[PDB]
Amino acid sequence: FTDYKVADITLAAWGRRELIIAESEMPALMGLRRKYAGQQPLKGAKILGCIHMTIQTGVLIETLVALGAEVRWSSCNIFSTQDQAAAAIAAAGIPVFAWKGETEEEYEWCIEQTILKDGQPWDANMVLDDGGDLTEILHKKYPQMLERIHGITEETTTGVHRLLDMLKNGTLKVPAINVNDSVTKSKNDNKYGCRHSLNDAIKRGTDHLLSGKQALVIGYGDVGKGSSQSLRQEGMIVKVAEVDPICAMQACMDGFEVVSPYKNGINDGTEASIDAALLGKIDLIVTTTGNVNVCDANMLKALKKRAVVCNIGHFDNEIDTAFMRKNWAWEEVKPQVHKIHRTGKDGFDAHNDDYLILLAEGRLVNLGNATGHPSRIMDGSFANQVLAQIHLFEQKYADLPAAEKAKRLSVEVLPKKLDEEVALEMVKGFGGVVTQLTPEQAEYIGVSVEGPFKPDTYRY
Amino acid sequence: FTDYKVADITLAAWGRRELIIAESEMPALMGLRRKYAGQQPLKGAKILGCIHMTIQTGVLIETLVALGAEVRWSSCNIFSTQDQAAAAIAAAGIPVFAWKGETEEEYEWCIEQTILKDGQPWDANMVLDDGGDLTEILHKKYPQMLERIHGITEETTTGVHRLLDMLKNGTLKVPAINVNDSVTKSKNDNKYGCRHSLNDAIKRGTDHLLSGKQALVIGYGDVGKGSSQSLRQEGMIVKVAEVDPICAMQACMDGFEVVSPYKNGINDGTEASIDAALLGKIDLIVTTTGNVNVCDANMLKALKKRAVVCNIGHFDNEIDTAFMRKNWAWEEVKPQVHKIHRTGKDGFDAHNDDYLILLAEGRLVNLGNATGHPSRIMDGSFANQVLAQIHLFEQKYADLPAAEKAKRLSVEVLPKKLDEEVALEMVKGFGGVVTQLTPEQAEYIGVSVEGPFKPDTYRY
Amino acid sequence: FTDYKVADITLAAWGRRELIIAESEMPALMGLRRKYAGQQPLKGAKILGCIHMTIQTGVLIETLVALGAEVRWSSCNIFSTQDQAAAAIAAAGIPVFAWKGETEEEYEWCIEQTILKDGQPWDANMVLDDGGDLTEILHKKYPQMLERIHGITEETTTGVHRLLDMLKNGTLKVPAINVNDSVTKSKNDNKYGCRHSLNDAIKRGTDHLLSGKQALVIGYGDVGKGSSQSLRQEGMIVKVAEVDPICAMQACMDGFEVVSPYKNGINDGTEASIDAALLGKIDLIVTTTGNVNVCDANMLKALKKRAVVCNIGHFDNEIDTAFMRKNWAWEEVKPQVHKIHRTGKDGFDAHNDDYLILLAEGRLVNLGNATGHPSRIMDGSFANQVLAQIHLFEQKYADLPAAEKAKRLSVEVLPKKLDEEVALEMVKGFGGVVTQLTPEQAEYIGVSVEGPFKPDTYRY
Amino acid sequence: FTDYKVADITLAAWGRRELIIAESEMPALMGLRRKYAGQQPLKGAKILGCIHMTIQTGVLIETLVALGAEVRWSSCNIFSTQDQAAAAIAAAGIPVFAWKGETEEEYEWCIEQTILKDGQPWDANMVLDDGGDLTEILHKKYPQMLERIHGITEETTTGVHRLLDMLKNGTLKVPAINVNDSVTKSKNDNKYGCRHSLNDAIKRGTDHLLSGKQALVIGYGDVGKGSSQSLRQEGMIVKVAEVDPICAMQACMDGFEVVSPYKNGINDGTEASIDAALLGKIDLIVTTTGNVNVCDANMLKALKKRAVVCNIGHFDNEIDTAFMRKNWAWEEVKPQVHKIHRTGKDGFDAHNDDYLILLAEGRLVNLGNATGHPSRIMDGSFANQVLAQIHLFEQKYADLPAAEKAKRLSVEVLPKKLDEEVALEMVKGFGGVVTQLTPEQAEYIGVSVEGPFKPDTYRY
Ligand SMILES: NC(=O)c1ccc[n+]([C@@H]2O[C@H](COP(=O)([O-])OP(=O)(O)OC[C@H]3O[C@@H](n4cnc5c(N)ncnc54)[C@H](O)[C@@H]3O)[C@@H](O)[C@H]2O)c1
Ligand SMILES: NC(=O)c1ccc[n+]([C@@H]2O[C@H](COP(=O)([O-])OP(=O)(O)OC[C@H]3O[C@@H](n4cnc5c(N)ncnc54)[C@H](O)[C@@H]3O)[C@@H](O)[C@H]2O)c1
Ligand SMILES: NC(=O)c1ccc[n+]([C@@H]2O[C@H](COP(=O)([O-])OP(=O)(O)OC[C@H]3O[C@@H](n4cnc5c(N)ncnc54)[C@H](O)[C@@H]3O)[C@@H](O)[C@H]2O)c1
Ligand SMILES: NC(=O)c1ccc[n+]([C@@H]2O[C@H](COP(=O)([O-])OP(=O)(O)OC[C@H]3O[C@@H](n4cnc5c(N)ncnc54)[C@H](O)[C@@H]3O)[C@@H](O)[C@H]2O)c1
Ligand SMILES: Nc1ncnc2c1ncn2[C@@H]1O[C@H](CO)[C@@H](O)[C@H]1O
Ligand SMILES: [K+]
Ligand SMILES: [K+]
Ligand SMILES: [K+]
Ligand SMILES: [K+]
Repeated sequence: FTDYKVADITLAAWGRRELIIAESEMPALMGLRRKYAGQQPLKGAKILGCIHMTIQTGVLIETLVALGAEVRWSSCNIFSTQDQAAAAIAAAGIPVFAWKGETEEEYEWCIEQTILKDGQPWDANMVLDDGGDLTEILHKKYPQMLERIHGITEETTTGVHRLLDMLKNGTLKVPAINVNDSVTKSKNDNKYGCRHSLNDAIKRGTDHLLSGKQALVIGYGDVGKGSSQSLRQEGMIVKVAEVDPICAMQACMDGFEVVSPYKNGINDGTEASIDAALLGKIDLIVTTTGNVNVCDANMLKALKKRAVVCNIGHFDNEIDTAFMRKNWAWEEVKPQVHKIHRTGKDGFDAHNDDYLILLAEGRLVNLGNATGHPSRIMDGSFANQVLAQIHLFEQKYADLPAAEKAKRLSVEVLPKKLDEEVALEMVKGFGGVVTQLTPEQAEYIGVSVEGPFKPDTYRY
Repeated sequence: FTDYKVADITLAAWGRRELIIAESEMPALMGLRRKYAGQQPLKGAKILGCIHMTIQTGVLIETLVALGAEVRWSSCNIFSTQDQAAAAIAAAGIPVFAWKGETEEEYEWCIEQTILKDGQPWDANMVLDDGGDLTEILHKKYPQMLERIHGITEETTTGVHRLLDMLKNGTLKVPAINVNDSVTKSKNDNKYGCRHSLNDAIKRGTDHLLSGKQALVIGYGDVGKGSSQSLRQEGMIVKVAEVDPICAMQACMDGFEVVSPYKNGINDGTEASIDAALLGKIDLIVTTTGNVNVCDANMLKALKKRAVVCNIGHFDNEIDTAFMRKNWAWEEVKPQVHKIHRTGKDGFDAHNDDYLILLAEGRLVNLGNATGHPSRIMDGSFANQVLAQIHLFEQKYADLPAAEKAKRLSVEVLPKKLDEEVALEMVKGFGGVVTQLTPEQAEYIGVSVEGPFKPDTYRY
Repeated sequence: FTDYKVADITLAAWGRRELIIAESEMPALMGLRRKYAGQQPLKGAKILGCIHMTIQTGVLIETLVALGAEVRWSSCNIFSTQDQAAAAIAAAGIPVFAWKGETEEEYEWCIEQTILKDGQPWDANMVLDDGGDLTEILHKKYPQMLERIHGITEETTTGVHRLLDMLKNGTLKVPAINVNDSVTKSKNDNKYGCRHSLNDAIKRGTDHLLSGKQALVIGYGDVGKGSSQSLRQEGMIVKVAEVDPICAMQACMDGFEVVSPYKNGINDGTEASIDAALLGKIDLIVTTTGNVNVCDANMLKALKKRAVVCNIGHFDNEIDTAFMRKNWAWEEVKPQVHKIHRTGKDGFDAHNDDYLILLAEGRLVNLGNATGHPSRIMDGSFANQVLAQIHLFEQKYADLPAAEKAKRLSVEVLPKKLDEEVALEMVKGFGGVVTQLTPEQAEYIGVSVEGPFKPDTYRY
Repeated sequence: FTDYKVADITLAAWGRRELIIAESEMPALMGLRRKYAGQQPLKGAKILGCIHMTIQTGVLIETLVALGAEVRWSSCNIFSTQDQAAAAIAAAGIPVFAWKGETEEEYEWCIEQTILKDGQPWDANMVLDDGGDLTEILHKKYPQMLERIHGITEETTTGVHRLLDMLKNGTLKVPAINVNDSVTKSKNDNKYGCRHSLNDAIKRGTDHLLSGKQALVIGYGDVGKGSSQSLRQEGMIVKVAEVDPICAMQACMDGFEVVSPYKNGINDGTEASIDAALLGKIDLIVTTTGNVNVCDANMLKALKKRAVVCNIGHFDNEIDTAFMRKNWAWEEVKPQVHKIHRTGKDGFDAHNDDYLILLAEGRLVNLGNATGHPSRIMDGSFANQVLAQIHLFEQKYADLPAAEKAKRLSVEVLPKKLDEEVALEMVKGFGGVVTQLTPEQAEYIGVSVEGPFKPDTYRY
């Protein structure tokens, strides 16, 4: 077996030890493996996967394989691979093209190695994506391959936005499931995973005390809520920026001061518009938005000396790293930790006081400087991914006639009953005990004893 | 002016001082007062109101009056009235029938004084309700009055369930707005209001240290989330019960142990099914469900000696108080605090060790033993109520032809843009500054610079 | 029985109900009652007591009486009495001169009624004091009575400072025990009691949401630590001022921003020295210092409109209330809540926006606007008070010859073994289980299996 | 230069980058460097140092060198060295014998390389020690070298106990400073350092979600307080064991359940004495005691399957690792992470469910699996170490006559004024501003405007 590319195949035994521990932390996902093993619901499935090649993704891959799938795998970020996970999957005879510290060229080459087998399009029929890079490449460069693909299961908020844009423009060629918007994904992974992994990544990259220090979190969606808690629980003094007044109201009620980097919130492109007093007091800035240039050049110029800058949103463009690359000298501390010298770019003084510390070159910090979300949280996301793969593979959209395709070409979420069954396995993994409604109580609140327990309008 | 009934009209000046303070804590609601004063959008409105007669409800009433409405008011709970608020509203010439410590008979007589003026149905044309008692009485006993009513605005989760039941059975006679499911209501009032007011009510009723003690919260919806935080932030060791595995998963991730009062979560009706060891360690139980008999007789028999029992869901039936009234002696400590002697009901021993403390006789504890939610939280709920009253009054359903009525007979929520505008006034009240998107950024995430910023599917 | 003065003797049954509940919350103090009942160690003791006449003080009084003492009692603050507690003690035939809302003249008259019986010095032989007012009056006005007094047991940090000043000046006439510096007092009452009771008092006085709002706590000793936590756990954004850099370092490490009301911390008596930007953002200021004028006139002029001002240190002088009384109009909201109108003092405009809210006229806010510390916390302080009364009464200093007096004239703390026995009863009251050292382990760390477990230098 | 032994000298540039960052996080220590550089107070000092060879210890070493000292250095733990810190110090021409993952034999050889230069006792005259191993070796094996040594500065609680034992037995040969009991050490490092570094080490070793899981912390001294907070802030359900009822009372008031591993707290030596139900629910145990066998064989047999076991007290003996090595198979996951298979010791099944995870082989987990405490915390400890080295070196005990020695042979702490000056530089490093007392205020509380601000009896 040679159909792979990883950093070091000799890490496979370490990877396999970690996979065995992870299996014990992922009861929803291992429950699906155990339930659906007999039935082989993914027999015949040929899955192109593009998602962070971590130990958790390993347990997802081997679940899909155990249910009958074949896969070809790549990471959706240049720094998110755990090399021992990539090695364990390669050593199991699974095609994977992933290492930590890819270049942009190696990243694209790795996605192309999943799409192509022996130099020709693989007989793919399913797509599992995180952030939409693989989905975009298939639509733009391999439209013939999409004729035989039954669906896309999309992990993250940014990738779902890209799918919905394609659906509105009539360019989406196969149906998708929005896995992000299961409650056991969005209100589990996006929030609690960032609570666990943001402070973890800053401590591994810098070993900085956080207690006592001033943080600014840009955004207060699911990731900004979990990020703000990651920092506040360590004793940081956390300020929150938002454009959405409903998310800002939650931040105030959660005990955060809501501030804007710009005077009166107005970003009119000038240095004069920067709240220099506020940014001059900030020791850490974290972007959580999925948006573009929310930590801009003028903010970076105004930050306190030796402030840490990082991004936990899907793509680097949240921070104006291109400005920093043009203007300022980069001194590498160790991989995924750079001192950015604001003195200029004509080399640097090792003793200069005027620098920022950038983590993961502005790429997803939790995965770049630590290991991303823990197994027990990713259990929820990846149980949903498996149920979504089963649903779209069983629906066989590619085999429908043209007029039947038209009725099914949609971006859909999984039913609440499945979201509840995932949650129940998660709860039992903590040793939680869920109460069973009496018939009197089920009748009183108007639900089945078996659920679903809430209307689809319920926000949790 | 004599068209009122309150405890003590001489409390009116104290009530008016508190209303003036509350106005300064309710910028969304006082913003609507200022915006809509010129236009008099509620000129001709005749509103039957049934909601806790607090200082916050006072500011809501005088906002509706300032926009042109006439009202007739009662409380929706026997113990929720603040007698100084009732007095200040009566002293202003507004018809209100409310006092703290009504009997069930006085509670019904107070609703009937709103419905009847000078012994004849009032010419009502709008309904503002909290929990659905007024709505039920109009549908069952005054169907002719609903012919002239343009709509119902319903405050709370339990009242919305009752409206939806009426809509499914085709017994609902007028359209309604679900005010509960604005984000600036459900994920503000229901959660953060209970965070503020639950520990406040237990302290006023008992003056018990909570730190170090064991609590069981039954439910982890919006109210159980806020209630569990109210107790945990004071240092209680909080356990959470749930029937909904998604809410139970959130409890686990929020750092609570999830337990059932029943062995393996199965209530078989018998004493054998009670987890006696768990209930024997609990010092406080709080029901938050909107359901029936979630703290049942067998649980009450098993609780630790001198445990506190209370309910913060809409109706008393959450706790089996009827069992306690049939079997056990009630020793009143002071109003809304009773020792329930488990020795029997043939008088009591003042020195008996074997009792429970019941707050507010099992009625809403935050309103019964304290003052409910604070003005700055109720600002959001009541800004929504005013917007909902304007919308249904302007729509004039009662004046539509039969065939036009059929298209409008619905239970609806307010548009997200209004929810956003309420939240923005709340944020500015904290001194928060919301960032304005650049045109580049608005285009990047596919929203207007003005909002709405989220899809209607977004759960916050 | 007529040898008392209280607000309303008809509250005695309510007071007695609360005392019976408090006994169940005070196991250390009720354990002493049970242990020492046979021995009557305080037979012959005649105790002048001056400490807040709360339900908790009631349980202390009746413990001293049960161990054989007679007492004459007054409160050490004009607003700290709970009238039902004072009534229950009077109705038990115990001399008490206390009500909530005394004037300064009534406060002094009440202490004088304890000192004098039937117009002549009582045959006092022991003193229990909180803050040193009674101790000062005996030294200055009744030196003959001190000839027959065996000791003083002093509750609080401010009173201990006054005793040590008298000891250094050679004016202290009888030995004292510093009850404040038991760990089961200072690191229990001073810290955790203020955590419980500060947010309790602000919510009863104002019903203000605290979440989201800016607080400034002046001080970070035991009371400032508990106060800062009281506010931070509700979601306040808390800033801390300190003069002691070691306490300030703890505040930084506990996740607070450390600020000064004065530019660069320099209080040079000018308006120019005030950090107007900082004070203009503060919604609540709490003084915790035991010092003088730490919230001064220039700070009060600079505070944000409608800010709440309160003191939880022993005496009112922490806030410059005398400035406010000279310059500004006081509008009473309700007892112990005043709007202070910064427009001037020639009456007030009920609708003026430019006011501060002062709680308890600047007197101890927890006791003034709520009920002070909870029974289960005061258990520790008052178990120490009883052990200190036993120790100094048994030592019989008044009966020593002049030369034996000289060797015993000291301010001492209770032994660590007694502090540990109090703590153990407190722990068992939570249902805590303390591990017993093996002989091997006791030998390894160099302690007895029975304790004491720490050297006297240990800070906990 | 060859007078060193490290893992990899090529890590020196990475070490030096991290030392330059650490200097910016250690203002008290770099303030002393700047203040005392002119004076060279340690000119002629020859310091044997034995303390964890981290980046923080690097900044301490180069401060001592900058003040004029020569040093010979080793780590006080086999797994605590950061090999880049060791390399940077060796590359600077400083003798250091340290690497991560020493054997017990290499650990002793490294201490011996400090004591011996070119095969003969070095002309040492000062000792800096953490835990007392170096101190014991000098007293037992190199008594002649102690004739020329002026003093010992001891970092940690366990080492101070060993010094005091030597002083009581009259075997201590040179005076010592207890650096541990500065407030800016004991109530900074021991508590907040463990808050930072315990959850950091468990995450790096296991990547386990902690939220939702059950922890037992054995001990609630400074380390158990910080450890319990490390776990609780991540959402663990934390139970605390203690032998000291005062520390147990603080645990209860801090909102922890206090439990014993043994029924009624009595370890009878037998399996029957184990609370099997409690230990069967624990997912993580952390020892923090400085004591022996506080997580014993019977507890290890009773723990829940797949529980994590770790120690953050000075020495491995807290956990019965000798029992585990005799009975059970050790499967190495990666360095400092072992699965301990409770099936027996005759090899292991890679898929066995019945194991415990042991971190750092039961040695200090924060240093063994992460990087120990952060620079900004160790700033305080190591500013004290430098002040202590200056004081004992200037006192020149070895040069005193026999009779002068007898008056100085003591274990002392640093003066409070120095503890204050360290804390003030720490506070200014957070951007904190300490208020200056007015003369009025200084007189009122009886202190100098310059401090000290507290009596030596004050516990903070
Ligand atoms: N690193 C991880 O492990 C991880 C986990 C899940 C999601 N993600 C990614 O994180 C991003 C956020 O995901 P989410 O689920 O929180 O999305 P979301 O839509 O819930 O939250 C994004 C928030 O950013 C706010 N925002 C937008 N522009 C802003 C601006 N200029 N200033 C301030 N706030 C602004 C929005 O109003 C919104 O509330 C996405 O790119 C998503 O794919 C990463
Ligand atoms: N006191 C107040 O001020 C206040 C404020 C808002 C709402 N309410 C009332 O509180 C109640 C709850 O409102 P909500 O918004 O939280 O509703 P919700 O539907 O969000 O939450 C109720 C929760 O109870 C759970 N539950 C139902 N039966 C249960 C059982 N037997 N055991 C355990 N859990 C069970 C459900 O699964 C659900 O998650 C309603 O009656 C509502 O009208 C009171
Ligand atoms: N209300 C209550 O129930 C209660 C409880 C216990 C104690 N007390 C009283 O509270 C006060 C404080 O007691 P404590 O035990 O916390 O004393 P403490 O000595 O532990 O703390 C007082 C703190 O105030 C600081 N301080 C002094 N002047 C200051 C200034 N100008 N600005 C900022 N900080 C300043 C000191 O440095 C010190 O750390 C005393 O008067 C005590 O008697 C009241
Ligand atoms: N890992 C680190 O970075 C670090 C930092 C500082 C100190 N330390 C070490 O940690 C240890 C503890 O230091 P400390 O400052 O907390 O000491 P401490 O004396 O403050 O606390 C130890 C606690 O253990 C308790 N205890 C003793 N035997 C027990 C038993 N059988 N069960 C339960 N509790 C028991 C004691 O009552 C005491 O309160 C020492 O060995 C010290 O040298 C480690
Ligand atoms: N202070 C208050 N004033 C009026 N209504 C309140 C108050 N506190 C809570 N409520 C309302 O009580 C309703 C339940 O009957 C909740 O939906 C909440 O909106
Ligand atoms: K991970
Ligand atoms: K209220
Ligand atoms: K009290
Ligand atoms: K470190």
